[PDB]
Amino acid sequence: DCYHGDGQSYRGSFSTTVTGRTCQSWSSMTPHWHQRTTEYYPNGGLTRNYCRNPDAEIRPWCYTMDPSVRWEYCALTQC
Ligand SMILES: O=C(O)c1ccc2c(c1)CCNC2
Ligand SMILES: [Cl-]
Ligand SMILES: [Cl-]
Repeated sequence: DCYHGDGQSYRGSFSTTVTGRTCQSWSSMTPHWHQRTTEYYPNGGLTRNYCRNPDAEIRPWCYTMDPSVRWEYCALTQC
């Protein structure tokens, strides 16, 4: 799947970064503590560890399960 524009409306299930890393679940503060949660982004579709763009980034992204890599853009292409 691909995203349109900045991907703020992307609701797919892709969960892999541009370096092949697995996205961290949005509801998790582990390994990375953060504030991109449904509490603060109720319209963001912050579901499981799905690639999302809740904060008007240029493209969908996620926190990563690698403790040494906080966040990355997802390996999704623009439509
Ligand atoms: O972890 C953070 O403080 C943080 C800050 C800014 C941005 C992200 C994460 C994700 C991408 N959008 C900008
Ligand atoms: Cl989209
Ligand atoms: Cl920001």
